[PDB]
Amino acid sequence: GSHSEADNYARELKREQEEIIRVPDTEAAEVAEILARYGIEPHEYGPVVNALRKKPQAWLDFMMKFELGLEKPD
Amino acid sequence: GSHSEADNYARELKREQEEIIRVPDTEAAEVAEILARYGIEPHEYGPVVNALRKKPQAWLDFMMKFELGLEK
Ligand SMILES: [Fe+2]
Ligand SMILES: [Fe+2]
Ligand SMILES: [Zn+2]
Ligand SMILES: [Zn+2]
Ligand SMILES: [Zn+2]
Ligand SMILES: [Zn+2]
Ligand SMILES: [Zn+2]
Ligand SMILES: [Zn+2]
Ligand SMILES: [Zn+2]
Repeated sequence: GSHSEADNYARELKREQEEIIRVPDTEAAEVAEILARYGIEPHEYGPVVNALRKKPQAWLDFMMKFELGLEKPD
Repeated sequence: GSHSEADNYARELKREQEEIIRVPDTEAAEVAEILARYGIEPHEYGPVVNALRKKPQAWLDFMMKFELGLEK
């Protein structure tokens, strides 16, 4: 009918947290790749990546926005 | 008549570029506040903000994607 199953946001959010847990080193590389697109260098974004890694909740929301182009609702 | 998807981006690109030229420091603050949203501390996001300022087109692209949600 009209849809009420856990939306693309709920699903992607599930996916993205499991990746962060299982292959953090791959998701770190994803952040480097995103920031490098804007001419930023490792010495500049190295500390940003390393900060996000220490903060699983922050990291999840960052990946939702910068990788998947999805905002946290409200 | 027509309202091109190209035209709206060029409209939005013009406006944003004019900001960057007239009020760069205000535009820099926009980046800092988006990064700081995700618990990245000034000592960590500062050089990224400083890196975008030195690459104006990258800076512009970064606003266009992450402030306005648009792509090329
Ligand atoms: Fe990711
Ligand atoms: Fe802006
Ligand atoms: Zn239906
Ligand atoms: Zn349907
Ligand atoms: Zn993923
Ligand atoms: Zn991934
Ligand atoms: Zn018309
Ligand atoms: Zn019209
Ligand atoms: Zn602005």
